[PDB]
Amino acid sequence: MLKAGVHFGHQTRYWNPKMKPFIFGARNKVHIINLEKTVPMFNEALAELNKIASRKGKILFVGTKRAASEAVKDAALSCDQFFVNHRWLGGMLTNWKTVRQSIKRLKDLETQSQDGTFDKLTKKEALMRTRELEKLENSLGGIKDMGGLPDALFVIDADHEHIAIKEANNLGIPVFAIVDTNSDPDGVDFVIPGNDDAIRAVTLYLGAVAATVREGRS
Amino acid sequence: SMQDPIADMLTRIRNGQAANKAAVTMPSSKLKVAIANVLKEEGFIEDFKVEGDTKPELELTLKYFQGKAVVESIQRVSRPGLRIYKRKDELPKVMAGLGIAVVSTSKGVMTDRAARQAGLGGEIICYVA
Amino acid sequence: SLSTEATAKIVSEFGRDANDTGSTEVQVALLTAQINHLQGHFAEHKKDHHSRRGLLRMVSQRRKLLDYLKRKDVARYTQLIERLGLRR
RNA sequence: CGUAAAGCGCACGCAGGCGGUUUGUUAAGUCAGAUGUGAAAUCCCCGGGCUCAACCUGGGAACUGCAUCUGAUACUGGCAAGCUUGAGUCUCGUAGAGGGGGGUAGAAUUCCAGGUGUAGCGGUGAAAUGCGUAGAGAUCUGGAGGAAUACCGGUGGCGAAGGCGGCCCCCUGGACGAAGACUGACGCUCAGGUGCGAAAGCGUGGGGAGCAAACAGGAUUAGAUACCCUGGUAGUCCACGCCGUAAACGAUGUCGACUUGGAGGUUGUGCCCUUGAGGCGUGGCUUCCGGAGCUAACGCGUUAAGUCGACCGCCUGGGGAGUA
Repeated sequence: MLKAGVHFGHQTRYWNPKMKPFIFGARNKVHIINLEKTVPMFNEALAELNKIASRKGKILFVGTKRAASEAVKDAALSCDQFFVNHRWLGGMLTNWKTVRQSIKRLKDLETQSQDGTFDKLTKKEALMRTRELEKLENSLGGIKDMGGLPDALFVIDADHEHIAIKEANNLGIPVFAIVDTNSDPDGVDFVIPGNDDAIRAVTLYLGAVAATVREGRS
Repeated sequence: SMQDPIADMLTRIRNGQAANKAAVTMPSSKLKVAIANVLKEEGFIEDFKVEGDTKPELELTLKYFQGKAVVESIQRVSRPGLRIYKRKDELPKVMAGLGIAVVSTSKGVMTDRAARQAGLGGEIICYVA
Repeated sequence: SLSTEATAKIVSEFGRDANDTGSTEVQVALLTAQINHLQGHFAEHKKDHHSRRGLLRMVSQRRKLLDYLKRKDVARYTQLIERLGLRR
């Protein structure tokens, strides 16, 4: 389509030979991503995400890149989506049993956050309180609505979120990930290509994965 | 120098299946075409083809049932430094029959099981598994 | 190094067909001429071990070529050594 | 067999081991069948007998071996004819401290003679031995002799290794490249054998400026046969002979093939816009990082310690001991 394939590859050195089945190579040694290999894995990926949304499972899309996470955290949340935006804490899925203590801490600090106990002792408890609330909200975000153990897991960049796909591989969660030339496609269950840094590409891919997943089956 | 082109053939096959090459191109010979016929009949490769009349070039199209390769192991048994000639009651079974042993017998080059059905011995070219 | 005109003369002398610079008689005659010239060189220049290694390489190449020609055709080998003057 | 024990310091090669590809053949190996034989006893498998078992015994099996007869080349080996794709040769060029001989040049050190000039120079953590009151050191002029070539100089280049650095000439070895031609397996490795082989050392004849084992003096120290200083002989230099060892190392033998990549260096070449030390390919040699894989790990990683093939060398606990 005209929406995909416009995004071009960057970082013309330190690419991957596993990626090399997906590069044109035109425009004087700049690694251009091939549209005809980008599109069918994308169509099958959205077919399987429709299958996951038919189960009413957790999607858990992650993006922590600079100048795109602010779009990730708000644009793709229609009604019930689950996001990670910034400061991706390592090992969240593997030891979510002891991250459950921190998320109960986030729930307790969100409860009565605007009245009562945090308003008493007006400033000296409260500056540390507000800093703790904002750092825990930044650390977790949509995990409070996610509630643990997602069915699928979506990744906006395999190289930046190589830890996330590693523990998703450990927990057996299917991975739907957009990769670049420098990133590794071996550990990804459903690999789709594209440009990770591009604001246009991340917005159109987020709109595409938000499309027809809002309803699932019914 | 090159002394065992058959070992070079199996070496190229093993390196291709390790490096996930789709096809292996190399110089050919009559023995190479016979071993390619045995491997194609037993299903360890997909296809083999000879190109050219001046320099005959052999292409083997390697196959993969999974992400892993089809051939689990490939080893040269009879060597130029040591040739192994075994009789009809002494030629072995690889993997208790799940693999094959390519053996050059008096009527042709075929599977060890085919040689045992034909009642012939010979030298084992290789073990395929 | 043996001169271009000298190599052309030896190729024309030892080639019964024109442009036979690769034949065993032509190679052995070229090596023999260079060996005689280097014997004249090394008599004045002893202790030139680095050039004598190339001399011994040429001697070994000439001996292996003569062994191959003796295995292939003994009449050509005898004719070549009786027109060159070696292997007594 | 990099680091635990283990790759000869390197190379050339005889015997030996192995050997690209196509077509004809007794078949030598090899394969298949049959025959003669492989004594009996003893292990093995079905039975009997001793009340059972050990023990005895019937038949078969086995003795994997060696000879004789019959078959095609599937492979190896021989003969015959081939092919070029391994190896090599020629044409034209390119880079390079590759080697041997000779000549020359410029800084600098030392010494001798001389001019100016005075009381210190040199050395060290401090001093002192030493040089200088017969004039040192310092500065300048002229002359003599020997050795090594600042800059260029580089994670550069060449050579099998050791190794090779000013410039010029003569003789000469090797490597690489576009293109074309030629011979047609002429190839790889190689125990013995032969050659090369740092520095130190040895013999003869020279040379000897610096440096410097030994030696002497002065320091240091509890002592100092040392580290330090002041001198200083062999030696370091040349010619011809020995010696044949090194942490001779990449602690990784040679040849051949295959296997993801990136960043440079050096050296050839094809195309593009002849307009530039600009762009796209193809070769060789190299430096660093790194994927799979391997490894005990460190790490190696297309120049492998990855996947194989050919051949050679070496190891079998430490010390004694690479000693008698």
